[PDB]
Amino acid sequence: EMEKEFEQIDKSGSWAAIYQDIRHEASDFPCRVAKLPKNKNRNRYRDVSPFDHSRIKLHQEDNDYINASLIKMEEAQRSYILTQGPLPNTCGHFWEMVWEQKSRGVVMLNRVMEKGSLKCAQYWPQKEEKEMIFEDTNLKLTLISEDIKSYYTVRQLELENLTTQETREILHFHYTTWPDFGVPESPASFLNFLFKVRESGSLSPEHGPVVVHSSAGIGRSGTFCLADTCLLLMDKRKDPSSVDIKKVLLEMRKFRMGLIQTADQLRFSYLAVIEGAKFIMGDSSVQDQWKELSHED
Amino acid sequence: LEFYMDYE
Ligand SMILES: [Mg+2]
Repeated sequence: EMEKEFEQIDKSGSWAAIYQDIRHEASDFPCRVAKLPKNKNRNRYRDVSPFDHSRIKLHQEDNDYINASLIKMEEAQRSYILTQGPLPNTCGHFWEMVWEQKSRGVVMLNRVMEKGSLKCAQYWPQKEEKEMIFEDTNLKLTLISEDIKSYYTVRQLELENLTTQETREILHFHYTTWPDFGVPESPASFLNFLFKVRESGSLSPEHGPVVVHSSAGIGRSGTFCLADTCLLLMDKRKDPSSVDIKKVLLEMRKFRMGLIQTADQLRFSYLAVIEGAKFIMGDSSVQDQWKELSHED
Repeated sequence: LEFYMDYE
């Protein structure tokens, strides 16, 4: 049982040790393409690169590289694309990926500016009347509407392939109060957000994988995906207590390095899954409780 | 060079 595992770790003061063990056991795969000199301006951080085996390839002959990885969770039957916050010169690549991968939703867990420093480009329009055109990939992006809540914002965007003239509605789920290398204000606020993404239909297998990002696409991003996949497994398995969150995280790390960046983020992931499980195990009244507890504007 | 992680 996760509650028992959580207490065992918490009471012994072993979070740093458990987390460091996961880091030590994590997969080590090559990232040769990410390191090619010509790709230097496509990486936000020198210490965060996608593995070659799981990287997302752009469908262009020029240069198919983007710092993004496909996290394919076989048993959970869900895939996610984790990517860095787009750079000024990779915003067109980012939307090209969204288009090509048939994604319906984009989950952003960081702010454009954090601690007086730029952590992600302003890759979507802030005003309806000021749409964006990405010349390099021939895509147009328009803000259709946005619903701003106390700690997160949901936006409806229209993405158009200017080559084929076809358009698609993309849902943007922006968590605006999650500090870098920090944790959500509470399991409640996090789960309320996660279930909003779920209820939107964006994570449905009928769509391409949801695109999840933070500044590097590994810390807050890994937390989001780890919680979601664990809950998926608990709903799917005969014995939900058989889900080992540490093993799920190691499985995810076979696809992208460094998922979950701090011991406290790992600790928070346990709390988020333990709380979310109360809903999966029936008692769907907790969902309204998180809603109320989140104080979403 | 820009780094995401802490090495201090
Ligand atoms: Mg090579």
